[PDB]
Amino acid sequence: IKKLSGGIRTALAQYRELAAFAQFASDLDEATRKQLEHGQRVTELMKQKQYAPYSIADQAVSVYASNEGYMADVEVKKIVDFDAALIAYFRSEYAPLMKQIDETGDYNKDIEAAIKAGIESFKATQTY
Amino acid sequence: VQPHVVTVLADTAIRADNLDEAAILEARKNAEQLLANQKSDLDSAAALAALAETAAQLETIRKIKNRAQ
Repeated sequence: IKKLSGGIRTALAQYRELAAFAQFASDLDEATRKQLEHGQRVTELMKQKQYAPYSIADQAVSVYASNEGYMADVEVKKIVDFDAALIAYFRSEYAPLMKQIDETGDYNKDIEAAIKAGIESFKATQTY
Repeated sequence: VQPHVVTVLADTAIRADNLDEAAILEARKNAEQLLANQKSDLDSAAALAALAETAAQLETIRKIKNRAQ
């Protein structure tokens, strides 16, 4: 989580830097528009329900998926459904990896590769 | 041309002190480009930042008019 939270921090800060011109999106730079887009995606991702706690593995998977840009091809809506579907899939078929992340909390090349493989397997061949 | 009136129409015309006029017209081009850029900058700076800054925060005061603390 320490390795992963930096992208969330910087994305939210960059989105915060342009609060005034949110209502003037017509007159803005394209790069500023992309920063607005990513900030909106992160802000939508940050939502959660009640009496539904997350283990560290779920947060790790969601944050890693957000950081590398896998969430940039969906609309602002359906983000919560995408997150829930991905988490359910990962818990449904990737039990050993989830247990290892929950009980240890380590981060190395093998763990990152396995997480990326699972996320890319979800990206296709599945529905929201 | 005719004996009583003389008129010549030209699409582009200017006093031909030389066989070329690009070196003279480029000054007008620079003036026009500079005026356009400065006008855009002035409009943006005067309106977009200032009006939004004024409209940024007004309700936190209106909502507390009847407060007695």
